[PDB]
Amino acid sequence: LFLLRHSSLYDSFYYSNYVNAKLSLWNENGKKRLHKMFARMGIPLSTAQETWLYMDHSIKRELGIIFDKNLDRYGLQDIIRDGFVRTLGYRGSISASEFVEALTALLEVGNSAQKLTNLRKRWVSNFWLSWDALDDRKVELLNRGIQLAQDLQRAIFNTGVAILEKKLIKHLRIYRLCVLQDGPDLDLYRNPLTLLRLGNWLIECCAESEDKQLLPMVLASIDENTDTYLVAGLTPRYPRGTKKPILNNFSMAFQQITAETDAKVRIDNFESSIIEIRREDLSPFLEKLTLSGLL
Amino acid sequence: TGRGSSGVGLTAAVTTDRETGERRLEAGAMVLADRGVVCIDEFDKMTDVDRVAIHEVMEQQTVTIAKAGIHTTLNARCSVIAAANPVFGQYDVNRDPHQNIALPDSLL
Amino acid sequence: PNVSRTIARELKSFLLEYTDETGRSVYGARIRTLGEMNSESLEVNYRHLAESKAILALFLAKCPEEMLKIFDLVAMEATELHYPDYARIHSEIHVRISDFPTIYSLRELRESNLSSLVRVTGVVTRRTGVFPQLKYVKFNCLKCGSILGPFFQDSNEEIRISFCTNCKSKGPFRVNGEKTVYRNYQRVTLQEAPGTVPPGRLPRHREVILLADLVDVSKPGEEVEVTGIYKNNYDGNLNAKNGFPVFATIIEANSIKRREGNTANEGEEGLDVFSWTEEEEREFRKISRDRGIIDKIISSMAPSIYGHRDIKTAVACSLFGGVPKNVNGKHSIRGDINVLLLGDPGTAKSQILKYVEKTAHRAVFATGQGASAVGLTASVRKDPITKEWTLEGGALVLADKGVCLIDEFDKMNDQDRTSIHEAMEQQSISISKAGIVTTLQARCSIIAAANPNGGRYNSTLPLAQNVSLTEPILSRFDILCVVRDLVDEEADERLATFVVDSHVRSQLNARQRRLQRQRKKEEEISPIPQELLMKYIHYARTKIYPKLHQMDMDKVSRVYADLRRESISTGSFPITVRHLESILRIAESFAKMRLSEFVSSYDLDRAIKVVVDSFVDAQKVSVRRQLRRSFAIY
Amino acid sequence: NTEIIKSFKNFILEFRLDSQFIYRDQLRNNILVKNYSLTVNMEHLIGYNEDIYKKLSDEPSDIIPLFETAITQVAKRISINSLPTFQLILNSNANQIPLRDLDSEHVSKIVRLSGIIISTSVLSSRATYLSIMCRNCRHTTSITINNFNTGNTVSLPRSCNCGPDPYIIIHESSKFIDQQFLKLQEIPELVPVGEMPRNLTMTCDRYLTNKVIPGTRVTIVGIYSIYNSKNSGVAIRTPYIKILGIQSDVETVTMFTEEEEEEFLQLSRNPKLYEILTNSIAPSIFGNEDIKKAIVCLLMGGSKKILPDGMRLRGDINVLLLGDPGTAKSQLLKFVEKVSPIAVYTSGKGSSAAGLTASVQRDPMTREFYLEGGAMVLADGGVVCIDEFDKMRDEDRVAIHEAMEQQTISIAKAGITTVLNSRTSVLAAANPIYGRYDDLKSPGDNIDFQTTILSRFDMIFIVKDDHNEERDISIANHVINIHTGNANAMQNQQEENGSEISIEKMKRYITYCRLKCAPRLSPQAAEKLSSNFVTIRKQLLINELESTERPITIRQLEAIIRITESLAKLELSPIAQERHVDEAIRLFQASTMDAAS
Amino acid sequence: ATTTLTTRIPTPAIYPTEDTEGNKLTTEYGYSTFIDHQRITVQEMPEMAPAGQLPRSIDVILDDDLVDKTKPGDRVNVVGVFKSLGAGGMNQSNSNTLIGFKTLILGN
Amino acid sequence: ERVFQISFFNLPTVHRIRDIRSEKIGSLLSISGTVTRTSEVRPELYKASFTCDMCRAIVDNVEQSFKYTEPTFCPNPSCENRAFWTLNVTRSRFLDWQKVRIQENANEIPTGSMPRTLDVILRGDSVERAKPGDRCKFTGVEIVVPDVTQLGLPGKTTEGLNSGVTGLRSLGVRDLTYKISFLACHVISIG
Ligand SMILES: Nc1ncnc2c1ncn2[C@@H]1O[C@H](COP(=O)(O)OP(=O)(O)OP(=O)(O)O)[C@@H](O)[C@H]1O
Ligand SMILES: Nc1ncnc2c1ncn2[C@@H]1O[C@H](COP(=O)(O)OP(=O)(O)OP(=O)(O)O)[C@@H](O)[C@H]1O
Repeated sequence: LFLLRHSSLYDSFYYSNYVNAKLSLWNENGKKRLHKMFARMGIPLSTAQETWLYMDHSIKRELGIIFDKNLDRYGLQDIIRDGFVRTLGYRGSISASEFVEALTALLEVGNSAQKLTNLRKRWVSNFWLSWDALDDRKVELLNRGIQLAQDLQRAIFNTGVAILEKKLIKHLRIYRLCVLQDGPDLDLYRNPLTLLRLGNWLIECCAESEDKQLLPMVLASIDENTDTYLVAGLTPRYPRGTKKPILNNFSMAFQQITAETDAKVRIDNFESSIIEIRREDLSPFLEKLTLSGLL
Repeated sequence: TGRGSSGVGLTAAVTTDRETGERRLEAGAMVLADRGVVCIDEFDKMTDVDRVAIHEVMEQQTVTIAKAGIHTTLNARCSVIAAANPVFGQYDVNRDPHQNIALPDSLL
Repeated sequence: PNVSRTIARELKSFLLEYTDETGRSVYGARIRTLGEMNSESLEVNYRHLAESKAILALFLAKCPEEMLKIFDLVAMEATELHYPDYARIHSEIHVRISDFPTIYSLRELRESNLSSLVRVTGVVTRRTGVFPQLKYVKFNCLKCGSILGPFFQDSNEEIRISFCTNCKSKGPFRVNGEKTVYRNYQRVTLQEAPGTVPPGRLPRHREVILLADLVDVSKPGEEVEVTGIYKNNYDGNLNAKNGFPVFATIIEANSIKRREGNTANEGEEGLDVFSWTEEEEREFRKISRDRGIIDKIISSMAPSIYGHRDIKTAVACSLFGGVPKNVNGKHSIRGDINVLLLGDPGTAKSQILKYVEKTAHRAVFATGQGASAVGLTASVRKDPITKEWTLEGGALVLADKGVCLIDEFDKMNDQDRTSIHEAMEQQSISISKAGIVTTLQARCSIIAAANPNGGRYNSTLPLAQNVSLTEPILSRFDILCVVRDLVDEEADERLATFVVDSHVRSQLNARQRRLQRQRKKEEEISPIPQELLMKYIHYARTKIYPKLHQMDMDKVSRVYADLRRESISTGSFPITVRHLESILRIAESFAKMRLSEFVSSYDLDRAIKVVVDSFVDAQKVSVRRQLRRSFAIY
Repeated sequence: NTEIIKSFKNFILEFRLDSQFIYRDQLRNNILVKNYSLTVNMEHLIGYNEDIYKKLSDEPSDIIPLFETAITQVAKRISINSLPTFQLILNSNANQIPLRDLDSEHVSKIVRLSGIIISTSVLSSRATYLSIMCRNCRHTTSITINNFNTGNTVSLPRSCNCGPDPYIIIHESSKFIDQQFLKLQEIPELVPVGEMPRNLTMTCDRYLTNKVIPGTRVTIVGIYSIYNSKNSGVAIRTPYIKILGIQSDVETVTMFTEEEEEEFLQLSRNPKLYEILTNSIAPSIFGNEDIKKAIVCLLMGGSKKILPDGMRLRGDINVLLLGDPGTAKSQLLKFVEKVSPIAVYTSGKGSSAAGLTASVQRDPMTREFYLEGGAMVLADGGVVCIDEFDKMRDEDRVAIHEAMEQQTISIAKAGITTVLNSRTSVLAAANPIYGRYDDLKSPGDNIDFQTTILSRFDMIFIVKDDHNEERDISIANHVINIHTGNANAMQNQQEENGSEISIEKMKRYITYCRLKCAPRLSPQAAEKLSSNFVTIRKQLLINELESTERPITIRQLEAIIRITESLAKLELSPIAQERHVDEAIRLFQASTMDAAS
Repeated sequence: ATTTLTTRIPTPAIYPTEDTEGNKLTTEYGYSTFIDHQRITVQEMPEMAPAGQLPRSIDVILDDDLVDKTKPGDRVNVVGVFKSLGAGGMNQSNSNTLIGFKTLILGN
Repeated sequence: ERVFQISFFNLPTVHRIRDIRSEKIGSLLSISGTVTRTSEVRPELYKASFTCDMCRAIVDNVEQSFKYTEPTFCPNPSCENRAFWTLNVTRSRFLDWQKVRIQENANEIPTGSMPRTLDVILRGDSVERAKPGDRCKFTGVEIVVPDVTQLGLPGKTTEGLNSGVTGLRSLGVRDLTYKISFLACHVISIG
């Protein structure tokens, strides 16, 4: 449960259900089950600057004396962690768990072939305002990413719950395929750093038991012309039990399809886990992939 | 401003008990009008109850009232200035010049 | 004494060890769930009300309240094993009592009734607000210790003394200011509601003193009923009448329920129980994943009317409704859907509006005359002597999701119609006559049952010739459902054989056996009866919010506009920017009943093929040509 | 106890972030220009201040002013006697429980409210430093009464060796503080089921009073203590708020910072303001270019001349919108309400038009007749908005005839006859006689008898219904993007950050640009409009001889000069020009033709 | 409360009888001196008060030298001392929300 | 559990309301008339067991008369008497009543001469049996009623001119006036 010392035990309620998305649900039991463990205290307006800053140490102790009796009985050990922290003398305590979270989102937002140039000049520029974030001189821009981060997850969870309830994940034979053909707010999927997080939420919806077919997914989305389709692959995950050597099989196959016909395929993006495709090529993409078993 | 509540020339017996045992006929609007001028607007856009008051103060210089108290003839030297508008737009020439507002001829 | 200590032990097991109706642990379900909301309430089940009453009725009427104070401290330890640590969180529970066998009203209160459980009705008149109550009197001596513990003060009796257990002098007991918790206290005076009353006479007055977690549950103006006790505490000082050996009554209430309707039941619909957890919610999902539901549901709504389809579909759509959806710093969007019925004097239009009034959760039935323009919306009732010009609502501000009626009060049509067609246009309307300039919120729904001057086809000439209304107030609605029949042999018996069988529809096992008789009598064709059907509506309006797609919406733009062109080139009354906002709305009302948040393709064509035919069929003789148009739309 | 005092005098002379030494660097700046006030800031005050508030939560009503005695003892260190005591102002922001949890766990804790303030009382006085005389024994003392439990924190005792209660209040050596009893009202949007809103009461101190006008959004932070008035059952008391600090939004008396006006001057040099606002004002309105320009000039206005004689001109404009239902004259009017500095919305049924302007009633104390209420006196400087000018015939016309054209009312009811000031600006949106027939007959039948209201307003739009087959499909393409998908909320946020202007930026610069510059038109324009009118009247004059009557008279000719003065307030130029004025008539020349057809 | 400056010990008395003798006290009223007492409320000059409020008012106690000089409706200009009187907080007990400091002007 | 009353009925002679002065005190006189403006149903006492909490408050005192808020006779032990009282709700039976006004019939009114009236207390099972609006008869015991001027907040005509003689009782000097009123026992409505 993150960014707590910065703020929001309120929007913890979403990403407490992320943690219950690691258990057995995404909404159903938890929206009852959370109401044993949370609204025990109504969460204030003024002393909540003091109660979930200071005397939540009475309650972190209380969770510390709640989850010790949720330890031999629940045994879900994704919560207690050793971690690390720093302080500045004043200006609040800021650990490094939440701190990497602000750097990701602030890298995202904070701003023929004529659109990709004006798209590529953006990401270099907004990179630059994150590099100078390591002084004391950035204070009132530090919280800017913080308040940015706790809506982006609320943005990304707004559509993740949609594509679940659409039920367009199909286990064909090997993987599962999902094509986000069109929804709302498609603009936040050009920059690929959000996509691994969307997969990071999506690899954990299928992180139940699943005692056969531990294979990650391949998604699809499009915002711009000529169906650019920044398709990507994920990694399978372990529920804290890596014994088997599971790195990736796709880049071996990514050499294959790129070697076939060169009919508007691109590997110009840097990381090999992301390529591009054409609209009329994604359907013969998978037919080349459902038979080429290279794992 | 010619807003025609009852009080344009009267008292309406407002005393406010004047510290427990004093009743006063408080001057509405004629103690200011004395040896001066007034002006009021919108004659036809009024009720009936002001028109009976402007009858008395024109035929007679004084008002005299006994509401819940004392009959008193207090004097007043007033001079009104009027302002009204015709009713049916620009209909003055194609009809009679008289009755063109048709407020009572008690005032005309 | 001490034997009541065993009594608390003896009842506790007598409560939780048993659950009626084939187990599934009912009393264990109420407790853990109203823990999860943290709201301090419990009930008494009806079938074991009486078996919990039979050996406890002689310990009800003998003492009703001290039995309850010892009844309460066992319910702490009832849940304490289940949920611990309800001590740092408000440390307090107190029980409530469900329905009770008693009919009587305010006219019948004797001296035999007092200090006992009573049930009575009425109408809530003008009330006060919320104050804090002391409730725990820390007494303060001057010389000795000024802390005597937080006491147990009474009701309005002002319990005090001169001197005890410190000294015997006249050093008065005073106050100080730490660690005295406060409950609230809201005195509603009550008038007898002029319903079941031998008429032609006056109302009668009482007093109700509410308690802590029962504050502002009712509103100033509905009808209610209370389940209080009958405490008669006063010193004997009274000042409207002279001093006498006389006492005054005070009803301290224990619970409260709302406006009830169709008082004919025997073992159900007396409490808004509304708890859908293990068996009900598991059931409500599997009733929602079927492939003919919205075809089955709208056939199952009006149980006793064999009429044509579309009027049932629209009146299904009206109480379901879409979304009062939010927007940024810009104009809001109407989240209401308002229908209008045009009919003949003699079809069943006056009954479907009656039937929906019961099946809705809240309603009002302002009909006919007396609908004054100030009377529907808010009014300003004048002050008493030391009071202020306050604001008292009328119909609409009560009815958030209900019903009015405007048919043809021809004289009083020009009076109030300038107050209801600005309730939809300038939605959430309020006003500032001679008082404060505020604006309340009222997202109300309108239905109506207008009546043409004579017959239904008073002309081949169009609707502006038929009704006496003009265009703009008519244009706020979504659809003008119109009826018709001249002569039909087979259709008439389909009513005539249908209607005569309805007139043929004129102890623990026996209370159950009457219910199965009451269940079978509605189940001649078994069209999913009203025992469960209304119960999922209330959370079909307060728990689910739909959303839309983009790729299927633009296919109807030409279907709108080319139908906008034929209706503008040939028109009686026109469609505008208004109607299309209803096109997308009554679409998503249907998909709201799949409980699914999405919009499909299967519904938009269904929603279109409701509107277009129901618009075009009201035109003229020249309707047979337009039916050759609409199958191209289909 | 004491010594808390030593924990804070040794705390506010050194709290800083990294080498700025802030609280001495503002108290020094605040003892100079006389204000005598503080604020507090962030977390460690919170970090250890809860460790002080874990001994201040028990009674944050008596040891809140134990702060107050401290900072005077650091004040005299920055002097070297005329030294007053100080006051405190706070800050905290997590959320706003509106009016729900108000008796259980919220007696004497710090609360935060969001409300709309409606009613101010007249000022008063309570003391804070007194001098006390025993009667026949002549003791002299002095007691200070700082914070409260309303009156009677402590009393005056019997000990001076003279008689009982011998104590009297001289007025020779005394100080005083003022209280308000202004009333607060719930913001009418947060708890809808079927209810009516409630109300509370509060007081304040002098160096934060008179900071609010009625009709604003506000937020407030303070205590929830309890008094007991003896002018109802058991001994029950009442609730009230003791406020501390209003960290409000803007006033909505022209003092502000400088970086606000820097961007404004950086925007006002780019000469694209007139066309860029029409897209950026109403992000939810398909076009309507002639109407949209009439609204931006209505919001700012012209001027006011008190020219060296007795009379005056009326510097304002007042528009009308009449037309068919379904042409967005309604929902456009809610849009001007939030963007205005001061706006009311009484748009329905007149609301007892005699009680629109004034009300008098009997009084609970002293049984008196004083002035209380009005819709106009609340709405000065800004804009009202009403509708339904067909089915009000009772008093709505007789109430606006005086209220408009001179803006100087005087009530002649049973008490006073006072000419209170008014500088209002009206707006209306009616219906004609079901729309189409007034556009398919002789052009009469608009108002039932009289046109005398119509001569009093200048600008009149008459919209209609076309059937152009390409403009509807775009509209049918428009509103589905704005209904669901909310994709234009992502589109207009994308053209916001370099090209368009959001709502909270438009409000702040209108009050700045109105309250600074004062235009005047150039005498080169005097030949221009004079040559314009003589054929405009003649175009009317050629129409009357064809037996076509109705209306144009000379108020409009002195209304165009306010219209051309309006965009001079927009450009903030102290003159007016010819490309200025030719576009102005281009709005009104367009509305002269529809006055005929 | 008329000496305008010094808050002396008041004499809560109307008229004494029987000074320290056995003589029935007689009072000479020709050599007893009198003075008058008149309060008047003053509104605000309603042009220079900016548009955010109704007119307010305070009051003034004057003496004989300029009584009957003040017709209601005169642009008057007074000057005097500012003065409080009355016991606020002790003359009744518990004294919650009651101002006890009346604004007065004892002027000339 | 046993509480009774005595209900006579059917005396021969029926009077009117204008014939009730001198011999009619403590008598039995049937009275006709019509009834208007009822009131509600409150309880009475007739017997209490209140006593002071000095030592023991279990003294069932006497004399629940028209000023009965002071049980102060014969305390239990040698304790402090008339120091308090505690009117419990747990042991003293009550009886329920209502106060109504009557009016003279229409076939007897001589002229339109402001037709006078009087009031009547009905106290047994007679409660809610006089429906307002009928020509009605009554039982007949006449009764006077004072006001004792209790501890409440207060203590044209020369009324109480009789009562100026009624000064100087052992409690405070005042004027206890009187007014003729009516107590009933049994209603009937022939008509
Ligand atoms: N199709 C039908 N099925 C069953 N009952 C019907 C039908 N049509 C009419 N009735 C009966 O006729 C009775 C007469 O009421 P009806 O509905 O005709 O009033 P109405 O004509 O609708 O009144 P209004 O014109 O005021 O709406 C109703 O009680 C209803 O039971
Ligand atoms: N020109 C336009 N541009 C954008 N939206 C419009 C336009 N005209 C109407 N609308 C839409 O119409 C919707 C509902 O407005 P509504 O139907 O209440 O107008 P109306 O009040 O009926 O018009 P009128 O005031 O003439 O009766 C609003 O959501 C608004 O967006």
